[PDB]
Amino acid sequence: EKYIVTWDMLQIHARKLASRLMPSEQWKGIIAVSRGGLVPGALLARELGIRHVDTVAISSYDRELKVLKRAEGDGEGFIVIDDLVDTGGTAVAIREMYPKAHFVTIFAKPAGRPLVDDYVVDIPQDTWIEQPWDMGVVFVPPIS
Amino acid sequence: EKYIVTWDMLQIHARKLASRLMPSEQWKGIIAVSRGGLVPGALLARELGIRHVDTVAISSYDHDNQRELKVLKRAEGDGEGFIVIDDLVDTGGTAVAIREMYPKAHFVTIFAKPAGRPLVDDYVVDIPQDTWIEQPWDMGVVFVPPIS
Amino acid sequence: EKYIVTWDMLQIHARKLASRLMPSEQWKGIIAVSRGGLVPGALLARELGIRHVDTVAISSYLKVLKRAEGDGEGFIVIDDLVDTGGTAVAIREMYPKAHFVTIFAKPAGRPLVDDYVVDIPQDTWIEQPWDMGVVFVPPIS
Amino acid sequence: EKYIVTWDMLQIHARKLASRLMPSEQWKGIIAVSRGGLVPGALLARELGIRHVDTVAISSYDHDNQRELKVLKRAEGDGEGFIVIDDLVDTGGTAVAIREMYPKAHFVTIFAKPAGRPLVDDYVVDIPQDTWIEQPWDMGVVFVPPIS
Ligand SMILES: Nc1nc2c(ncn2[C@@H]2O[C@H](COP(=O)(O)O)[C@@H](O)[C@H]2O)c(=O)[nH]1
Ligand SMILES: Nc1nc2c(ncn2[C@@H]2O[C@H](COP(=O)(O)O)[C@@H](O)[C@H]2O)c(=O)[nH]1
Repeated sequence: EKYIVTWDMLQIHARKLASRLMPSEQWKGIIAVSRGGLVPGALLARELGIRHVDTVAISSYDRELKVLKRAEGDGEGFIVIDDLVDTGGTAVAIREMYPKAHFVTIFAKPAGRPLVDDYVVDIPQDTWIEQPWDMGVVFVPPIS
Repeated sequence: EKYIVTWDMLQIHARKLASRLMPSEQWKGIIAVSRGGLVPGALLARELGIRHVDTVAISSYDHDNQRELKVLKRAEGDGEGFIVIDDLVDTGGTAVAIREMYPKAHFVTIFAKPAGRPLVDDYVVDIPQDTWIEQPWDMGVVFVPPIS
Repeated sequence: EKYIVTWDMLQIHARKLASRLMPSEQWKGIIAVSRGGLVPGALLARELGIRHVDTVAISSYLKVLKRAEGDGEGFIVIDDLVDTGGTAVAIREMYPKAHFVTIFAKPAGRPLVDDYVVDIPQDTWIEQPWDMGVVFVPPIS
Repeated sequence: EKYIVTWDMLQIHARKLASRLMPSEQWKGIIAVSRGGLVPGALLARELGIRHVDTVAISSYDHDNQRELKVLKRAEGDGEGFIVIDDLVDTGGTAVAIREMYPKAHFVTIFAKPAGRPLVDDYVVDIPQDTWIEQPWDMGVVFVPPIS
């Protein structure tokens, strides 16, 4: 099955997570995991009024990890966000990089659920989540 | 507890309901329940290629514990070969009335709460009795202040 | 060359048109032209608080599949757009006393309507929201 | 003058800019300006298939007739082989500072007003100086009371 996520729905979930991150004073910045957490991170930054938004770029070599770009620090007083958590192969690396960081996501599948500190929506392990940035509004033929 | 429904999601449900209503040659037209069934009806008409769309206007003023139903405009026939569609069915008050006017019609809705679930021939999404549904036509994209 | 109209935008135009139809009390009902004017007519009916909504289905074969009764006194005949106006002429005859309005309007059909909201070139194709959907689009790379 | 920008429209504009940036192989990475350039920069990274996305956060502050700038965080290099992006350019003041930080960087934005149009290497939509561009992230879909 394919789970369709629209910009509107994503923004609704992002605001729900943003409320659980109150007060805003308890945070110094947001570390968005490229590229999935870029949009979700931008939404939290706005809702919380956080101007310090850094990123972490990680690539896969095949399974090895290749930290393209790394945000400084140990993650203390920061929020690390990615769009979803499927298994935790990427989250595990993010965890050890920023042990003191508050790792959050929007969607979370059963296998990766225990790796995150907080998430908004539960998605079945066998469901593909189609994010709004991978879609667009185009002509769709009539069924009849 | 509110269930937000955007235009994009409504259209997805409408297209899922249209696929069940195939073929389209078995329908003579569509009767939309004004005003809630107008958009869903317009969507089905497009997907099915049906140009014959009509309406049935029903005014419902609630007085304490009793409803004052009033059919303003009425489509004709027994509903035979037609598709009567509304947006949702809460208690079934409007549904029972419609079913009475068009007994031979295939009554369908996009959403359906438990109370009215047994009163429709087909629907797409299940909704809890205590949950209110915010339709797209009652909403709009506007400025929303930051949480912080 | 195409003109993409998203539901959000179509709704904004419908509201701008609704404010021009104020007061709501000066109307008896709305006659939506099937199928293009169904969604726009539904939006006006929501804003103006009009529960009396009817339809009129013409046909290209001219052919009046179904029609509302009367000359349109106190009613509003609505459609989504007016390209040439060949369909607007037929509506003018069926409902003479009706206030004909549309969302979009091209040069050739502008004089045929009483009011509209957006101006579209004669060469531009208006891709309506009901003919579209949110689907996966491959990366440009 | 209020200019409304929905999520869909922003994505349409972003893809148009992405097509002009081809081939993607000529870029080493994208530097997004917090916070306005974050969403557009994330959209280009998707279309161009670029995983290297960094940022530069500059906090502005106004004191009557003078602006106080503060770099909260900054990317490395002169911006060589990089695409620095922001959502829009109002007076170009913010852009002039970035042009000084990243001289060899390809600076682009989605929208552009007259006062800052010459400061950007490339943009998509032209917006009047007296028009307020309401962005998607600052909006939401909520209940809107009827006109009557
Ligand atoms: N927008 C909206 N209208 C509702 C909802 N529940 C009931 N209604 C209104 O009440 C009618 C259903 O009432 P019923 O006849 O099923 O008791 C609907 O046609 C609709 O006009 C809801 O959750 N959302
Ligand atoms: N949402 C929104 N922000 C604006 C608008 N005009 C200016 N801004 C804010 O001010 C900055 C541009 O200021 P500049 O330095 O170009 O005068 C933008 O990056 C943005 O943060 C507008 O029309 N809409």
